[PDB]
Amino acid sequence: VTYKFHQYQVVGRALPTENDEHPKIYRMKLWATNEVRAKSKFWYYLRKLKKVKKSNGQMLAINEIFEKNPTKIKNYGIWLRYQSRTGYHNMYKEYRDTTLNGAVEQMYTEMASRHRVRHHCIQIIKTATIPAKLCKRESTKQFHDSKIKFPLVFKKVRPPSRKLKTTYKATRPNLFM
Amino acid sequence: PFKRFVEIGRVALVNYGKDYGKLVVIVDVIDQNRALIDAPDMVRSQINFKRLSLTDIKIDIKRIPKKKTLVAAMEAADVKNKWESSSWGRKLIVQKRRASLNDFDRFKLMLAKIKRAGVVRQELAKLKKE
Amino acid sequence: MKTILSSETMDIPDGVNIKVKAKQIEVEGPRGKLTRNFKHLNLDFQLIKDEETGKKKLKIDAWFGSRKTTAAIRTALSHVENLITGVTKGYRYKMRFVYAHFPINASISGGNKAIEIRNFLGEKRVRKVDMLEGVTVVRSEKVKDELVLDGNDIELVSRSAALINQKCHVKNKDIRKFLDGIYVSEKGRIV
Amino acid sequence: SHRKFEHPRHGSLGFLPRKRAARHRGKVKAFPKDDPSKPCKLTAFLGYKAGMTHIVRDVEKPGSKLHKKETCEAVTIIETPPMVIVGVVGYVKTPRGLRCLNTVWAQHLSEELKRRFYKNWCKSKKKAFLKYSKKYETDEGKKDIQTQLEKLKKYACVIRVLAHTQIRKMKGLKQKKAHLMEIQVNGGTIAQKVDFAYGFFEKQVPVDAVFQKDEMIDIIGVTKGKGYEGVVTRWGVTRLPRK
Amino acid sequence: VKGRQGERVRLYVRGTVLGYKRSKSNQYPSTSLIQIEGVNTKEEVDWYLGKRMAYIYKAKTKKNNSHYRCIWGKVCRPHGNSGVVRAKFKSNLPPKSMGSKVRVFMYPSNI
Amino acid sequence: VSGSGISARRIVVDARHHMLGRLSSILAKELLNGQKVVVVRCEEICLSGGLVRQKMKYLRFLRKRMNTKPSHGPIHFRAPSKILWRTIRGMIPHKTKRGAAALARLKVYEGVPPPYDKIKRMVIPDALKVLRLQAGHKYCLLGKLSSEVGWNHYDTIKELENKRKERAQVAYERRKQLAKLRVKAEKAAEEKLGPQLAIIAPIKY
RNA sequence: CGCAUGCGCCCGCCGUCCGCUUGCCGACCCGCAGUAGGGGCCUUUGGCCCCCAAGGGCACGUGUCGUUGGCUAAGUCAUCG
RNA sequence: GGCUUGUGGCAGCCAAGCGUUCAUAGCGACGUUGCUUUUUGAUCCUUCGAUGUCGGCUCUUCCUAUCAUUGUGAAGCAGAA
RNA sequence: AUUUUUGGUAAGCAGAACUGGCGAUGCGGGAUGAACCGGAAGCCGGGUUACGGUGCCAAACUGCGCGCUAACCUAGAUCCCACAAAGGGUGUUGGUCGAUUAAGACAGC
Ligand SMILES: [K+]
Ligand SMILES: [K+]
Ligand SMILES: [K+]
Ligand SMILES: [K+]
Ligand SMILES: [K+]
Ligand SMILES: [K+]
Ligand SMILES: [K+]
Ligand SMILES: [Mg+2]
Ligand SMILES: [Mg+2]
Ligand SMILES: [Mg+2]
Ligand SMILES: [Mg+2]
Ligand SMILES: [Mg+2]
Repeated sequence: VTYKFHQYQVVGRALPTENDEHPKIYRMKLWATNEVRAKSKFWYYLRKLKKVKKSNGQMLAINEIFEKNPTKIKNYGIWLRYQSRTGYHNMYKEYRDTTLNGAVEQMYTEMASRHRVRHHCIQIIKTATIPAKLCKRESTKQFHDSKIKFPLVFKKVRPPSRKLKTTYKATRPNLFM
Repeated sequence: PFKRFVEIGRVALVNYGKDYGKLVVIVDVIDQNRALIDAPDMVRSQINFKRLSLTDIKIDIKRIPKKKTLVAAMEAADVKNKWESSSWGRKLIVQKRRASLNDFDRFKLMLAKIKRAGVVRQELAKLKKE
Repeated sequence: MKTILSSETMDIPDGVNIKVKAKQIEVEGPRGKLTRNFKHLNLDFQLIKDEETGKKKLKIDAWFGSRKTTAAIRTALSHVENLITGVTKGYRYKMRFVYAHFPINASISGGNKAIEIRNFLGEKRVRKVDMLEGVTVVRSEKVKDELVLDGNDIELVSRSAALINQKCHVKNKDIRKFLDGIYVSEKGRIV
Repeated sequence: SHRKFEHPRHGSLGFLPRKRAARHRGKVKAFPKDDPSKPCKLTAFLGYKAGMTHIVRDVEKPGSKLHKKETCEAVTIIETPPMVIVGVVGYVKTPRGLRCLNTVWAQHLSEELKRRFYKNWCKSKKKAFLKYSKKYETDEGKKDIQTQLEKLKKYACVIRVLAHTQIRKMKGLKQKKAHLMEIQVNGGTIAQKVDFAYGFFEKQVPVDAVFQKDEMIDIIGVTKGKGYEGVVTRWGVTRLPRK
Repeated sequence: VKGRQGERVRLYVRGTVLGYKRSKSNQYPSTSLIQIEGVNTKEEVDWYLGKRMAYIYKAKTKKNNSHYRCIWGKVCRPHGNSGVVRAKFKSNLPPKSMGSKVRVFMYPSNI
Repeated sequence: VSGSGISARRIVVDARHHMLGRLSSILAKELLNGQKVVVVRCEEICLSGGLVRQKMKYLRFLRKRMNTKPSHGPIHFRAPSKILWRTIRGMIPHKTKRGAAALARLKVYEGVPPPYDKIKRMVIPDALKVLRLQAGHKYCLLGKLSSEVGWNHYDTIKELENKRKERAQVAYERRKQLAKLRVKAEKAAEEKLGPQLAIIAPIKY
């Protein structure tokens, strides 16, 4: 099981000094492809929001967060702010996936596809597991059906592997739903 | 129309990837592109619909059932025997058997096929002349 | 956003026989036969029969269709409804001559399948219009200067009326003042 | 910069190239469309330009200043002796166009027609169509000819007859080599066309069987030759100044 | 049933000479690119790794009472993902061999 | 696209409902690899974008001509087979001996002329419209475009194809009767050979 | 389509030799249409089954391009009328 | 000839106003965005062991930012214009 | 030539600062090009990469995935780069803030 995006809890503080023997300890929940990039973004946010630089700061702890039950489907809501070609905007989106990592990957892909927003232009404000009744988007609410039933409208025809691939076939494919 | 649908309890064949040839049961639907599948010998996980071929078999289960419940439902529906006896299911087994034949077995099969072809040709000629 | 299932159903009167095959709809009734080719629509047409009662219903649904795709379900249902109306009651279009000075002379040819207009705005040119298949045009007797178009196919009758109307357009004049022409005044059923 | 003043271009680009024609006899490039509901009839004919004269006639044209008045008009006399039909050719409709399927010739061919197949008729042994003629003397030969005609009926889509002029009748011409051309048969079914063509073998077809008085026709031929010519006369360009 | 006249046993598969190892603007004729019939993946190429190949062609003159000539080679490594292989011959294959067939034998064997 | 890699004297392809460009690319690679290809029913080739767009594109192509000497090219062929040939030439280094030889290995026909009407015809899955074009999107038949731009043999092709299809239907009915007779013969012979049927059973589909 | 040369030319059979080849080695295989469907059996208005790639089928396919002789029903392939 | 487009030429946007009343039938002040290289400038990249330097005459072709002609929509288009 | 920068409406204009490059330098990529990207080099064998690519031309997937677009204007298609603006669209796709609604929301009877 490999996820492109991982969730980390990064803990850090400003370097102790004479004035502050025990400086405030700050924690963040961040998304990054690696722990190194997670720490980089943690220090970026600490510098921008608390005036604590990496040079005069201390790294305390970093742990990965894994989905409790990756075997079941959940509804995930993501509150984010992104930058467009003309300014900044806030955005709330909903996704269905077995893990929040998959939901975040879907969020990045959808932002790229629909708004041409690159990964570095997106800040995640909040994440949460939404119950079915509290979902706001029709896209997620359409699969909240006890008896869900539909045919496979679009299926791509291919051999099990390229071993059986042939340029020529005697008959055209026979497709039906 | 639409003899087959994706449904809770629908049995599907994995038609692509490392899991090709395996039967799975659709126990939930994530979205239009992927569902939650399960089977006795795997861990319930998601799979894209593009890698699934729906079969004519369906079992009576509730969504995301327990492993024991799913196994009991599959046994009651006799999914394995029904799939194996069907021509579609028998096709994969016959392909595997043909791939597994050895040189001496291939020679014996060739002899049997030649004899059958000769006898059938004689029989057909007699029928035509009749 | 690719709605999973959009579906609409219509009731079929017992006096009409209907067949569906590969999106080819055949409609039968006392007035005759009508046909339509819905192959251009990526929809699923199904005919449902109630064994206990015997009444017919036509269900058209779209799977994972967009708004543009889903908009065609009601169009197809309305087309089938028009076919049923045409095969049971028929369609009757009424046209009226409008003129200020020169009366419009209409000459119906043999079989009530063609019409001649000769004195439109005092023009020496003769205008010829041929009725479409299954549509006949007759000169009304009870109403002065009225044309009656009757047929089974709504589209053909309406198109014949449109041809008649467009054959008598005024040119090089203020059409607001020069209102001469032949216009559709009433749309109804023969029965 | 744009030309100072506008005038139409000299000559037409639709008659390019202005080369010598690859033929001496006018070629029918398109025959009249065939209507099968009419009787079989020929579509073309061969003639010879004799000369010119003028005529006077009373014009019947209401609304014209010449109505009930005399008019003098130049005319051309074309001598059209009857043509002799000597064969039938059938073509098959194909995706690449019309394809010649088979040619059937008459038993007897005049010396005038046979001269068309030689460059030096007098010096030759005159063997043309001698073995072909013998097919009409043996029973199997006539059977084969009838079979060829049946195949033409079965597979052909357009039928044309082979006809040649009786050129020696015009002694003013110093030519004994007749002109041969294919004339399309229009009207009737393919079998009717073939029967009409065959029935005319070694028989004369008068000009009035094709054309009639007051009919509008087209004339195809090669213009008078003038050799190497300059632009002023060849294209109509204006002369440059004297100096 | 057929009545054919030819080799009675075939112990080789055919290979089409695609060309040489090359870039868009450079060519290296020391290596030849060969497509083996029935081989569609680089995984399948593993079986043919090191197998001997022969390029048989005809010459105008007779050598040892024969117009046939043979340049030997072998399969070196897979090329790409679709089953093409890189092959080395005792002498560089002539450019005119492009589109011609080579024989891929079953030896040296590992079974 | 590395190539088919098959060893055959020639391959006959039924171009019906094949996307023009993808079929052209696949066949160009096959021809360059040394294969001999015969394409039939070029008039049934499909072009995406619809009739209007393709017609405008062909008119734009027709605009191109050497100003001082139009006979020097480009040559604007109208027939579907020639259109397919030119499209393929566009994907082949036709100005070299290798490209010329590859082109010389290709034959293109409208309809199914003999002897190819009695030869098995294959299809290219990678270029099939059913797999490449979503239902509802615009496409046009190559024959229709050719007829619109000055091809006057469409009706003859239709008539010949109808005749060929009638003959093929008769032959297929005869073959079905023969197949039924063969199944009857196999049933009759079943009792004659026990062990052979036993050995063959685990392999029969 | 006509005519085709008197130490000539053309056609068919047999022996031998040379040359060209778009690259022989089983160089085997004719249904149409459709892919929001098609087909078969059974015919309740109906029920059942197949498809889900030629991923198939056919073929003494078995012998130093294949040893010495004889018989040879049926089948199949080839050659000749 | 090449870059540029100040200048020349040709378009658009907002709507204070004009138009018996009515911003937009027809116009568009104050502002503001463009396009073009048939103006003239700016520059000096090519040509000084030389690319014949105005205009007219003749001849062909090409463009549209359409004067006339074909077909149309609008009007402070009754008709005509 | 990146960045700093003067005159000029601007210029492939004219003039300065740091550094690098071309000139004096081939080679792979950008179709093509003195300056861009990569990288600098004796003659060879093998392996692997940089920039850039893997439908054909043309070596490498019509590879595994998600959405958007339909161009009846030549839809669009990769730093330098071989241009496009202000204004608009009830085309379609996501978001933000408001209003009405099962004491029954909007259109027609
Ligand atoms: K001038
Ligand atoms: K003059
Ligand atoms: K044998
Ligand atoms: K300007
Ligand atoms: K200068
Ligand atoms: K100079
Ligand atoms: K002058
Ligand atoms: Mg002018
Ligand atoms: Mg007003
Ligand atoms: Mg214009
Ligand atoms: Mg660099
Ligand atoms: Mg090396």
